[PDB]
Amino acid sequence: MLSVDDCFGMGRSAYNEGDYYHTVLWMEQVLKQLDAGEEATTTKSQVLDYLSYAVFQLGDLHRALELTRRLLSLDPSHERAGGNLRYFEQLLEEE
Amino acid sequence: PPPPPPPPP
Repeated sequence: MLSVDDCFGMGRSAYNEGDYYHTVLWMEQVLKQLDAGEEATTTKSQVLDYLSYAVFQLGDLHRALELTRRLLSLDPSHERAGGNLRYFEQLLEEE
Repeated sequence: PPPPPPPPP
């Protein structure tokens, strides 16, 4: 009985406290519901923005990259996606 | 360039 937008608010709250582990769980739930077709004012792009960053803070560069690429595909002029993609691709070369 | 700032509050 939490709406899509309620779950996004929960994940944003957790993110603002630096709780990236629970940010991921909340944002994955939001994204699941959006990808299933449910209505909301929150956009897929907004979710992928927080999700990719929290995943990165947890240390998963490959998943942060994949999420950032999806974010950019849906939001080419996004404030952060393009710059994060460049940075993440750099970190990939340290492998 | 450095990475963008983190997502806002």
